[PDB]
This record gives sequence, C-alpha cells and structure tokens, in this order.
Amino acid sequence: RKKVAVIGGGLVGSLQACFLAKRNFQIDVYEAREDTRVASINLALSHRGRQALKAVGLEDQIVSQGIPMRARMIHSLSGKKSAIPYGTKSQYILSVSRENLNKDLLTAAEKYPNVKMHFNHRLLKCNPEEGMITVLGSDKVPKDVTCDLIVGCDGAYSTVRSHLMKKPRFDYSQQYIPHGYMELTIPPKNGDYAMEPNYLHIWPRNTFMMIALPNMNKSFTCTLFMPFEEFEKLLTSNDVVDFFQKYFPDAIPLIGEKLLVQDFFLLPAQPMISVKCSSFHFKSHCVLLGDAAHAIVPFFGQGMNAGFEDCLVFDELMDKFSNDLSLCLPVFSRLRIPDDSDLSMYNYIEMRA
Ligand SMILES: Cc1cc2nc3c(=O)[nH]c(=O)nc-3n(C[C@H](O)[C@H](O)[C@H](O)COP(=O)(O)OP(=O)(O)OC[C@H]3O[C@@H](n4cnc5c(N)ncnc54)[C@H](O)[C@@H]3O)c2cc1C
Repeated sequence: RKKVAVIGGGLVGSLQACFLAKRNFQIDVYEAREDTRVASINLALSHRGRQALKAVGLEDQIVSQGIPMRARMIHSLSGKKSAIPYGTKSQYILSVSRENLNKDLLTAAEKYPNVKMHFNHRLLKCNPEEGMITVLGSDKVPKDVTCDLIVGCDGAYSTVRSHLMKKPRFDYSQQYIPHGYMELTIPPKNGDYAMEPNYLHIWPRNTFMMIALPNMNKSFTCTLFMPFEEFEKLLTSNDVVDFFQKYFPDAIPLIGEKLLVQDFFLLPAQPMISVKCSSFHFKSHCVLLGDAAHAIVPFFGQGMNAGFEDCLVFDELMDKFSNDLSLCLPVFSRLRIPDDSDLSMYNYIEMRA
C-alpha cells in the first residue's frame, strides 16, 4: 500500500481523494479549515466537470441538487433583458452550491476504508524530495510525517506550490489582479424566483460586470466584478445606490435597496490572483492539481471544472501507465498545460433589429 498525503480538502482535493481511493492507495487528507459538515457560494458546473464526477459515480447525486442553466440572460444598461441560447447542449451549465458540493465530496471520500480525514490541520511546510510534510493540528504540536506522494490540492495560495517554485534574483512578480469581487443576493419574490431561474444572468459592462446564478432556495447569488479603482469610489450607501441606479437599474428592485446597502458593506471587495505554473509536478514525489497548479480567474475560465478535469486526466494516465508515478506525473504536466468567455469585458449595444 502506497501512502498519499492530499493537502487540501476543498473541491479538487476531495475529488482526487475519491479517484485515488479506487486505486487502493493509503490516503490521508489534511484540511486547515474545520469540517464544514459540522461547522463564493455558487459555481457553474460544466459538462467536462460532470464527466469527472461520473467517473467516481457521484454525478446524479450532485446533479439533482443543481439548477440547469441552458442560456444566458443579458441585462443591458437600460434594464432590458435578452436571451442568448448556448449553441450546443453540451454548453449547458449547472448551478451548484459550493459548500454542499464540498460536503458531498468529503462524505464520498470517507465512504472509502483507505481514506482518513484530518481537519484543522495546516501544512506549514514540506520537503518534496524527502517525501516529508510538516502539519499543525489544533493541539499545535508540529508533527512531521512521511509519504510516497504529495498531492498539492491546497488552492490558489498553495503552500505546496510555494515549495516547488524557485525564487529569482529580484521578485518582480505581482500576485493579485486589479479586479475584485463581491457577493450579493437577489432574494425570492413570493416564495419563488424573482427572475428566470434556468439562465446565467449577466450584466455586462466594459471594465466591470455582475452575474447571477440561481439557488435551490429560490434566490440568486450575485457576483459583482469590478476594478478596485471603482470599489474605492463607493464609500456611502448613497454612492452604492447611485452606482446601481446608473449601471444596474433593474437590480435594485430585485435585490432591494436596504439589503443591497447592508450586504455591500459587510466586507471589502475580495481580491483575485491569476497564476499558472511552468510545471505541475516535482520528480515522482509531488503533483499539483486545481488552483494550486492553475489559479484561473473567472474572466478567463472555469477553475473548478479545470481542476475536476485535472483529476480525470490524471486518472486516465494512471490507467495508462499502471500507477507508475515516475511516468504519470511528468506526462501529466505535459498534457494538462496545453489545455487553454461568458465573463469577458464588453459594452452590450442595444439594437433596433
Ligand atoms: C468568485 C469566483 C467564482 C468562481 N466561479 C467558478 C465557476 O462558476 N465555475 C468554476 O468551475 N470555477 C469557478 N471558480 C474557480 C473555483 O472557485 C476554483 O478554481 C476551485 O475552487 C479550485 O478548487 P481547489 O480544490 O483547487 O481549491 P479550493 O477550493 O480553494 O480548496 C483549497 C483547500 O486547501 C485548503 N488549504 C489551503 N492552504 C492549506 C494548507 N497550508 N494546509 C492545508 N490545507 C490548506 C483550504 O482551506 C481549502 O479547503 C470561481 C472562483 C472565484 C474566485
């Protein structure tokens, strides 16, 4: 039995646990955060992402909890709506709860005898060549443990990644992009959806935009993507309401003015990083999946779905190369990296037609 340390019990980490569990590895997952089953909110799941769940027999489980989006609904500056179908049926996407997907994936990974969950454990440091990691439980005693394979599934700020990268003469490397994001809610109207549920709703503007995905509880979660330069200018409730009157006129009625002003100032806008690694593996000891390998901002694509495909492709290599990691890893890097727009920046011009 070969020993695997999966760093990160998020979306990709939990998925990968299931894939590896099928291959009779000894898998220990280490999640810094607490078990969410005791203790953004939406995502669009794609056809490609589905395939990965199906490969571990979770699809129908997760699909039943999801609301299908079969077209875009565009909200123009004037507050008018227009529908745009997806070309192919395979472009349909599914709105799913982030939290509950993570819950389901974790339970699925525990259904396996050879999987043990280690919550409230934060990788402080690791050694790739040495196959050793340094974790930290709540008891707060740095204990070091060895392993055969380290799977960096520890998200956009991967600690595993920080150890696999070299560190040049003068680090002229910006981490964050100039855009930030903020979540709002369109609540139900009369115990039902305040707009058309089976659409991805989009308020495209040039340098900023909002999107809305439906929830099972008959609300929509909004996400507003804006340069910090713009967020900076919205200091008061009056500023916010003014901004929304001017750029998202139909949104205020849907969200409600009070609710908007409350939720807008719960937190600063959340920053985002755009990174890609030259390689997703070290030797035969360490591989990166999900945002650890490629942190994809939503403007340029679909991070979860990409990470889920990471798992699928990795699993296909394992079949292909009979669990030989010396081969799977390097080939994984080579085959994934070359896998490269609903949320692009544009003005939407209303025509007479
Ligand atoms: C606003 C927004 C909207 C998005 N919408 C979509 C969408 O619609 N569709 C889509 O496909 N993608 C979407 N994405 C991308 C998607 O959220 C990510 O790409 C995806 O969650 C990556 O999954 P992951 O497992 O790699 O990382 P994560 O989900 O971030 O999980 C990483 C885990 O590692 C843990 N961890 C971190 N450091 C340590 C450490 N040192 N020790 C131990 N554990 C650690 C964290 O606690 C976390 O549980 C969106 C992203 C953003 C920011």
